[PDB]
Amino acid sequence: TTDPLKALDDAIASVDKFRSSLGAVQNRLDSAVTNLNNTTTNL
Amino acid sequence: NDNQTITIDLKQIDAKTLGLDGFSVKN
Amino acid sequence: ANRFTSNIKGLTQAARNANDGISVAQTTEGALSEINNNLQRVRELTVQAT
Repeated sequence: TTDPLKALDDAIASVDKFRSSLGAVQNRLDSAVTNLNNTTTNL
Repeated sequence: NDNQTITIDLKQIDAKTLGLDGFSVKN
Repeated sequence: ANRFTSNIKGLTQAARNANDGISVAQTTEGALSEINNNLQRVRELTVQAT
């Protein structure tokens, strides 16, 4: 294989991108849950 | 990263590659 | 931090590798020293023979 280490770095960054997107979605979902609880209490 | 090498040179050292091939001090 | 982890592992492994080259240099230097001793003895014997 030619240029192995750069390909390995590319793969590591590619999986890191997916992990970061997933974490952002977790934060969004938690915010949604909080807002829904408040809305349910008020209604 | 890639291409992070320090080059060691190795020279074949022997009688032929030193000029001492057939060295004689007698006939 | 993942990038630091990768960098640290790679750098440590590279230093471990460089130690091997140091060992190779030492071994070949020992061999060369033996050859040099033989050459000096041969030179002295040629001086005695001429």
